[PDB]
Amino acid sequence: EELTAEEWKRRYEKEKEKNARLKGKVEDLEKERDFYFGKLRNIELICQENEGENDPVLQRIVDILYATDEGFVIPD
Amino acid sequence: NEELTAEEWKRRYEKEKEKNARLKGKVEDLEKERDFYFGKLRNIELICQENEGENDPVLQRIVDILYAT
Repeated sequence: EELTAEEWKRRYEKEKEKNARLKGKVEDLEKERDFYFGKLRNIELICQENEGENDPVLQRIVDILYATDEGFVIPD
Repeated sequence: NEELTAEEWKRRYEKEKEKNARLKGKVEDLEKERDFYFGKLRNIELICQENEGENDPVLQRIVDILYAT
């Protein structure tokens, strides 16, 4: 059956509310993502600062830092 | 005049639906990135904990990073 103006309006409004919620969620996740990335960069800096120490535990941390999303350690 | 027609509301609905499909893609991408970085930090925290019986100051700075708000 063919929808009325009111029925399309209700669908539009439902989507608009959804849109506001998604914007809030994407902005929250963006913030948390950058937060964690900043931590990781700071830890990378601490490691580099202490690289003249050839510490194996620091090397384990570096390997965690450089693991790809496929699970392989590739520096940079 | 002032009231929108069925076709005009339909158009707005379709445009908003398309926007929401895009935002859902972005949410899921960001969720994956977030989990990726969070998992690295949890791994690093573990390495620091395994090694706390060293009183290494540098590990303490890393832990300070980990717990900063």
